[PDB]
Amino acid sequence: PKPILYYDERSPPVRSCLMLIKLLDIDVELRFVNLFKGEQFQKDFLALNPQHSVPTLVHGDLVLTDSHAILIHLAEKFDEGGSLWPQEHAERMKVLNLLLFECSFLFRRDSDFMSAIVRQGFANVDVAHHERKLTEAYIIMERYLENSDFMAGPQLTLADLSIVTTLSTVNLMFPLSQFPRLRRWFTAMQQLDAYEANCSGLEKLRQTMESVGSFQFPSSSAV
Amino acid sequence: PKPILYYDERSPPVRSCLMLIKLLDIDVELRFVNLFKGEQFQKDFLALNPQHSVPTLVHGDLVLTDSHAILIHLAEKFDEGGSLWPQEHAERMKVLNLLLFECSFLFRRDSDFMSAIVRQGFANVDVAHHERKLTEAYIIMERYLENSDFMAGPQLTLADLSIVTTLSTVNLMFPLSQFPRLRRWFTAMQQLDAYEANCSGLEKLRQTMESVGSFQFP
Ligand SMILES: COc1cccc(/C(C)=N/C(C)(C)N[C@H](SC[C@H](NC(=O)CC[C@H](N)C(=O)O)C(=O)NCC(=O)O)c2cc(Br)ccc2O)c1
Ligand SMILES: COc1cccc(/C(C)=N/C(C)(C)N[C@H](SC[C@H](NC(=O)CC[C@H](N)C(=O)O)C(=O)NCC(=O)O)c2cc(Br)ccc2O)c1
Repeated sequence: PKPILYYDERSPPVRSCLMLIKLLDIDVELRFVNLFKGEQFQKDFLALNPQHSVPTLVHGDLVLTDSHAILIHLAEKFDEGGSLWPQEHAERMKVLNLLLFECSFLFRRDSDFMSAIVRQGFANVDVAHHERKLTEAYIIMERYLENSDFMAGPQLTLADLSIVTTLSTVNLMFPLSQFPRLRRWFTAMQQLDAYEANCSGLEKLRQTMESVGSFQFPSSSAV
Repeated sequence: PKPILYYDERSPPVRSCLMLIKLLDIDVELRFVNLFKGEQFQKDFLALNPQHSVPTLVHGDLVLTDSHAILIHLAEKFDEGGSLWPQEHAERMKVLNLLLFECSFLFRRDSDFMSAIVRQGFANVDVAHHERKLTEAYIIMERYLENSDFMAGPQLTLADLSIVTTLSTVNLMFPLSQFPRLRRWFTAMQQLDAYEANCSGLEKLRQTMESVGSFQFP
């Protein structure tokens, strides 16, 4: 059975999976769940994923409800012995470590900021607070890129796919001027053919956020 | 060489690693990082882990900065052929999925609640809001337990070790009376010899929290 991805491309974790699907030319059925319309709370989708989150992958009997598991699963099944999810144990653990950084730190903080915008309105959000928290993530990624060419090593891995989508979303608001490593890496990610899978959903998220939060992102920020 | 675990046993993710270490009899060198005194911001430790978080594992040249990676790494190196980290791909993905639920949902929401107690003060916390967020996590785990005795299937896996420590920390504040599968599971987890590794740090956190928060857990 061919994988089924429940998705809203405005979601950075969704876009990470879309990038991997494009990069590996995986044939996957797409099923749209409109998060703006609360379609993730439809009875059928909650029964499938009680966390009411996208991406959700159904591949045969396997139901994955987190992008980082989806990325790893798809790499193991369609990039057998590949380098995106490296064979050597220490290299693989480094990728896993940064995938969890995306869960625990980067996405958590960007999610906190974006949800404040919609619940409070942009003009009411404590931007300085979220700028500090998210600049802290910039600093950490800059430190990783100071010791490594890509996020998890010399070479493109799942960690870059996971991180770049959320990065590009943070960078809608907060400029990367003071982070030369992260600018260089981001530019390199944007040269990848697979980055087209991030472009469209990022722009749709921008259009949605500027309507719901009623504001305009600083256009100069985005790389 | 021997793995080194930087730790503060008040941390639920730390206790998950401590439980695995006891379950697998892993010889590790423990190094205490006092989070209450901000030692995670010490220059040498930030250099090691820019996320300034525990648990952090140093095993040779490998530096792991997240409990879920540490659990997987330790299982792979010290429990090859075990049931905690299943070799079969579908079973392994199901464990991984629940480890990420712990990062993405359970711990995130408990962290939000716990940080609000020490920031605003317990008397100033929107208890109802966090009770709603954390009860939702209870509901989800109750559903995960519908078909199985453990979170990821019929046998104990890394998902149970990761989740039980945060759950016991949530359970300081919200009982499991309404969730029969979850209460059954939590009680079964407490019968494990390895659960002793969770006892000390949970109580140390309770004492620290009841002191800074100026309240009592029921
Ligand atoms: C208050 O609600 C809200 C409004 C606007 C934006 C957000 C928000 C958190 N936005 C961000 C930018 C982070 N994008 C989210 S991504 C979609 C959510 N997916 C996950 O949380 C999966 C995480 C998991 N660890 C993984 O890696 O897969 C999601 O599905 N939310 C649905 C839900 O929780 O009910 C986002 C975008 C949109 Br257009 C709408 C909602 C979002 O949360 C939050
Ligand atoms: C800030 O003061 C304070 C006092 C008491 C309790 C908290 C608090 C928010 N506590 C909770 C219960 C959430 N426990 C944290 S756990 C330790 C932290 N580790 C991680 O966040 C790792 C998550 C990662 N995904 C993983 O799985 O490994 C931590 O290291 N924080 C340090 C930091 O961010 O600088 C906690 C406990 C204590 Br005793 C103190 C601080 C905490 O955040 C907060």
